[PDB]
Amino acid sequence: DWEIPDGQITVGQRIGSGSFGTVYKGKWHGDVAVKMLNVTAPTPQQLQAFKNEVGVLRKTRHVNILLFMGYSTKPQLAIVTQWCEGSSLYHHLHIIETKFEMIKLIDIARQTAQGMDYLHAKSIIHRDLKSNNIFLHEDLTVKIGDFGLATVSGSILWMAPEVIRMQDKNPYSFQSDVYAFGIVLYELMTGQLPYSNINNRDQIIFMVGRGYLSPDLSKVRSNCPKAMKRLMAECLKKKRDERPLFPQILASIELLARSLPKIHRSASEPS
Amino acid sequence: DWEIPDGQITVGQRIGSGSFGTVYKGKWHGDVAVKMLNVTAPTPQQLQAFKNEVGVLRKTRHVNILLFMGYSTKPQLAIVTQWCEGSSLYHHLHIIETKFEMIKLIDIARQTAQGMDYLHAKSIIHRDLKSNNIFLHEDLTVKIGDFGLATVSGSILWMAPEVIRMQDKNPYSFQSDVYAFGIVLYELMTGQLPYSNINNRDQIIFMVGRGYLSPDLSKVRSNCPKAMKRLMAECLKKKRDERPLFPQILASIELLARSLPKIHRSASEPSL
Amino acid sequence: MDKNELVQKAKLAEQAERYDDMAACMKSVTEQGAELSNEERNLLSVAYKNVVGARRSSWRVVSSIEQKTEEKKQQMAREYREKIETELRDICNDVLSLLEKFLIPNASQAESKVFYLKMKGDYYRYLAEVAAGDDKKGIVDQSQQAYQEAFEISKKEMQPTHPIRLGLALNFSVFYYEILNSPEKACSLAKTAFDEAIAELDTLSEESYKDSTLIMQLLRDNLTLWTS
Amino acid sequence: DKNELVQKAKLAEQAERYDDMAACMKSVTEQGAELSNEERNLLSVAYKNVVGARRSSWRVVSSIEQKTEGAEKKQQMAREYREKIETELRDICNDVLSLLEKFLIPNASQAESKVFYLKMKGDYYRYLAEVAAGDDKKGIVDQSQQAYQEAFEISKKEMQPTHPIRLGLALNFSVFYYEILNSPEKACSLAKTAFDEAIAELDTLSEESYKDSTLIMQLLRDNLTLWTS
Ligand SMILES: CN(C)CCOc1ccc(-c2nc(-c3ccc4c(c3)CC/C4=N/O)c(-c3ccncc3)[nH]2)cc1
Ligand SMILES: CN(C)CCOc1ccc(-c2nc(-c3ccc4c(c3)CC/C4=N/O)c(-c3ccncc3)[nH]2)cc1
Repeated sequence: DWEIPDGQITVGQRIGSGSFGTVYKGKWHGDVAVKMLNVTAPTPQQLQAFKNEVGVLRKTRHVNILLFMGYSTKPQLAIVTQWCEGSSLYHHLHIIETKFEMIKLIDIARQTAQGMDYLHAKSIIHRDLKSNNIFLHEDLTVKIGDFGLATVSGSILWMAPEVIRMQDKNPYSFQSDVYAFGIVLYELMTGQLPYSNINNRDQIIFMVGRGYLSPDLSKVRSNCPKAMKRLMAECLKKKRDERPLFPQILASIELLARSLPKIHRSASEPS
Repeated sequence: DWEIPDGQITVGQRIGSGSFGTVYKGKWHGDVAVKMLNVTAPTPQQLQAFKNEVGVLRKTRHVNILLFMGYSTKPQLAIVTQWCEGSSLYHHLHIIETKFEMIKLIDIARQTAQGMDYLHAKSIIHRDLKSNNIFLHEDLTVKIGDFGLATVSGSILWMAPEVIRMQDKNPYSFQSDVYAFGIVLYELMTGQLPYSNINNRDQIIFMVGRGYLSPDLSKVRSNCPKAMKRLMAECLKKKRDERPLFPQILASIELLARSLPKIHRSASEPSL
Repeated sequence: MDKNELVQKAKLAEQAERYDDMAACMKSVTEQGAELSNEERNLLSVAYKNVVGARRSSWRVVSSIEQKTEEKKQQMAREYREKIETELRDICNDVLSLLEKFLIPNASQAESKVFYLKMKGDYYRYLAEVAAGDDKKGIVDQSQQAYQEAFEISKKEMQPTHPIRLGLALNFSVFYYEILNSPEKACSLAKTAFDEAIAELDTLSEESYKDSTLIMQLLRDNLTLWTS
Repeated sequence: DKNELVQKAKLAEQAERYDDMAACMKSVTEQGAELSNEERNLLSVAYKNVVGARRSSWRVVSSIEQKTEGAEKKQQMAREYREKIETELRDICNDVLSLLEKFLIPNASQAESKVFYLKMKGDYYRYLAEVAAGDDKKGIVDQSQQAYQEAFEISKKEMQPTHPIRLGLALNFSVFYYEILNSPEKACSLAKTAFDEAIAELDTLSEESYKDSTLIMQLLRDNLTLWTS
């Protein structure tokens, strides 16, 4: 039972907006991050989504998954997690335009694939993978947060055509989760926002549904190994059943990590 | 429920022993740590302790607490937790005796004090504090393990005098961990094992158990601030009802952390 | 090997971490009578500071061993240590000699005058850090006005957000605590240098802010350690 | 004396003055007595550091010269400075090499001693091999491998395959083929196998040998990955 009593959590500087509200840098046994709706008289159906969010984050315990500390009822419906100091993957790639080494790119890709294997091993689907959701704790470890739309619309750049064409009431599938990882893989290696030469939204939503849209692999860095290119293509496939599950993607990346030239000059006697 | 189907939790290279089991470097959804006693058909009373250990770890959710991922019943009783890149602080002070930094020594001290403060909020008592439990995760973060003996005998250096006296069924208390933490703060600042003058066990229990022996702060290094030295004496008091609780400990450590000086005693360095 | 050609040779030595050859060439450049520009001033400062820095650190670690062993191990450390000052003294004497014949006498602009005087007083201070005995009193006496004369020149015709004046104040403060043992005076003048810096943030351009703020934090770092 | 020079060199190690350290240890070898393990290491580290600085100095200036084309005067001025580093690397390499050929190898008694100085002789020939050019370039490449082959043959017959000295010989020998002779297939062939037999006898590996070997073992694996790509 993680139902925290009222008055035990403070609120600091406003960090940003999450899934269904705003997140704050709280103070509860060290620096934490608390998400609240800051709206009085919560909507009756809004409580239904909030209780499931706590009821799904309570089943995740992994180094690569955001650590859920507790939730509050009064005076506000708030949920609090750990504080991953630093920034997010969105800030690193699209705000600051940071550059990482080839070993680092695989490290982020392997870890976010590592944690997602745990999520699908518990029959839990995240449904909102996106570079805003890849938090780099202490600049090394990667944590998967923002379980607002989890189960057991926001931006459309990171969803799937299988949830665009208005399918059965359960279009969110494991392969749909896999696709969002593939777009993230495009963001990592290419170092550019997908569809850079398109500057509208209404065209994007229809075009991906009919299968006429897919990220172009021309922006991929030349130093990227050919193994990722095959994996990227096999993960960006339009059809559902022809996309590999996370364990095979997870095992594919670990194979690539070993065969990577960490050092650029031949190593001599360490002495 | 946190039941894991058997077979997934592989077992790797042996590292050491735990409370009443042996730890391994396993593989279960990534690099993990698993501790098992490798004794098939276990005694029913050890299962109760094993069952109670999970009931306590399932109530801990913190950065400074070792992350409990799950527990395995078959083929052998075990729990699977996080794997800390590196070793315990004991290995950093008794195997390699790392020349630690004062600005880091306060930061590692503050993190530990923060860890037990969260534990005491949930009315959880560890009762097994020592330098072999301060897991330095890649030299930045600190986790607290060995929750087998804990609840909601020990090592002959890291107990308070009250529990050595063999008092009533619950001799450990909130302040008992504080003295154990104070013993920990002794090792960080001195860089040396406490009670190093006595090499025996029968003598040490009698002298410290009744209160005739207490650690001496002569070996603390010179550049240690006076404020930190006073705190060490304030937490190692003989009687439990006067030791400062963890909430006061955190504030005192953080108060001197802001005023803590840096290294390179003088600058005189333009970039040029 | 004219002025332009000799400057390039130092830059290659700078990139190759050949500080001895860097200082040897740069010493020749300033020994031709030409008026050094802004960039040659940095090359000369970098060349002679790095060579002293390695020797200063060698003495500092050696001195720690000598006084922490109490035969024959003490004399061998002393004999080795005595070799360190010898290398340190002539390299410091060389800079002091060259400053007073070619740089300072021809130093036209005051901002160039204060740099050399600031750089000049350091090498007395470096010798002061290791010279023991009656010579220590004399050597520190010559350094005091060099810091004082440089400080007052910047006090009038030079901005207090300028890195050199802020660097001089950082370099002027360290002298009292590390040699004269006067923390009360060192912190007092560090504060007014700090206070004069914080009051005119609305004047620096988009070029000199980086070096000024780097030195700015170094003043704070010493002040916190000094106030302990 | 003996102890005084050992202490003098050890004192110079903490002061980061390797030039004085190398000079002191040079006279220890000329004394004619056998060198124990702790003083053989001091010989290696003192001479490796002093030549390593020149190696980096030559490497950086050489890269500058090739990237500054178009102006012959800038290209011209880098050549004589490179030759200054070229010759300065030559005296220090010749100093140890002449010391090796006159006082170290002939006075060696143990088999492990002979291979250790043979590896150094090939190493200091390789350092000159990587920098020299012309007709004499292949000659010093030739003599370097003869020292290596003599060292490699002796190492296998006596020392265990988990011995760090043997690991260092194989690691240095593998780099010699790829970087100098440009034969990755032969370099990888020995590098690929040399990892395995040390793995094949990890049971007899001692705790003291666990620490130092794994740095060399991982470097061999690290080198293999670079050459594979
Ligand atoms: C839009 N404008 C504010 C620009 C800037 O945009 C944003 C900047 C930053 C963010 C941002 N959200 C989170 C975030 C996301 C999800 C959740 C939480 C925080 C607390 C619990 C939770 N449940 O979903 C964080 C963050 C988390 C952990 N450690 C550090 C930071 N950061 C969100 C938007
Ligand atoms: C030096 N002397 C004490 C000899 C002996 O040395 C040892 C050295 C190191 C260790 C050592 N025990 C753990 C340990 C302790 C408790 C628990 C686990 C591992 C997994 C489950 C658990 N519950 O408490 C670890 C470790 C933990 C996390 N990540 C990496 C390692 N390491 C045990 C003994």
